[PDB]
Amino acid sequence: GYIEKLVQVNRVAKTVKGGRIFAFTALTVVGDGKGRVGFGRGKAREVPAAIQKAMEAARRNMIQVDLNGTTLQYPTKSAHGASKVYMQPASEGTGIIAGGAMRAVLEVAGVQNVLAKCYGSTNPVNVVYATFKGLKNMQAPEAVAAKRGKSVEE
RNA sequence: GAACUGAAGAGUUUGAUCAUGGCUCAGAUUGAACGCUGGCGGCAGGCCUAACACAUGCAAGUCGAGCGGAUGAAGGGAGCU
Ligand SMILES: [Mg+2]
Ligand SMILES: [Mg+2]
Ligand SMILES: [Mg+2]
Repeated sequence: GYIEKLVQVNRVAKTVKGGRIFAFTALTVVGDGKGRVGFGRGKAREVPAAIQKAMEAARRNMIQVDLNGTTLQYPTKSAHGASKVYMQPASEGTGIIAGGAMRAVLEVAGVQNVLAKCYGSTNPVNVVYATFKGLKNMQAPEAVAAKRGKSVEE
């Protein structure tokens, strides 16, 4: 998949004798818009190098997400650290009602109707972890049918 | 056949980081007031304060087919003119 979103770019510093060394960190998300999505972090002493490292890292470790035709299966509630995330499917006319990192993640993954919200700390990287944790543990029918036959469970 | 369908975050504590936590901002509303500016129309609204004191007009009268009385037309005439 090839859809690049630059979620965040930040400048960090470390102290040595002489003064400070500055570094640049980038967090990006990659996906095809039809089920696969991954995220990557990259640090360098230059912004382009950090962004390229983040893109290369995100292009690895992609995951497959089960979705109901550009729409979620059921409401989801997922947490990582101090960040908490609520999601729930919406109708066709809706867009993406989400803020910041969540919007990039959901748009990249390929869902178009998400009506989402976040509570707790709104650190973008932790929000991205929480959003992938919610999206990855999404079952969808014919997999919850491990118990018994299908069309009777629903 | 309908009577609903719906939820965004950002800045700021550090050399840098995560968390906690307060402050501030982006929206929608007023019986509003003030500053600058000002063409027209339709529909509404207009003492939120002193239940403070009030000049002057008007805002509750009608019935003569309930009853006496006094006001007494036009006319028919009568006299004198
Ligand atoms: Mg907080
Ligand atoms: Mg500083
Ligand atoms: Mg009054």
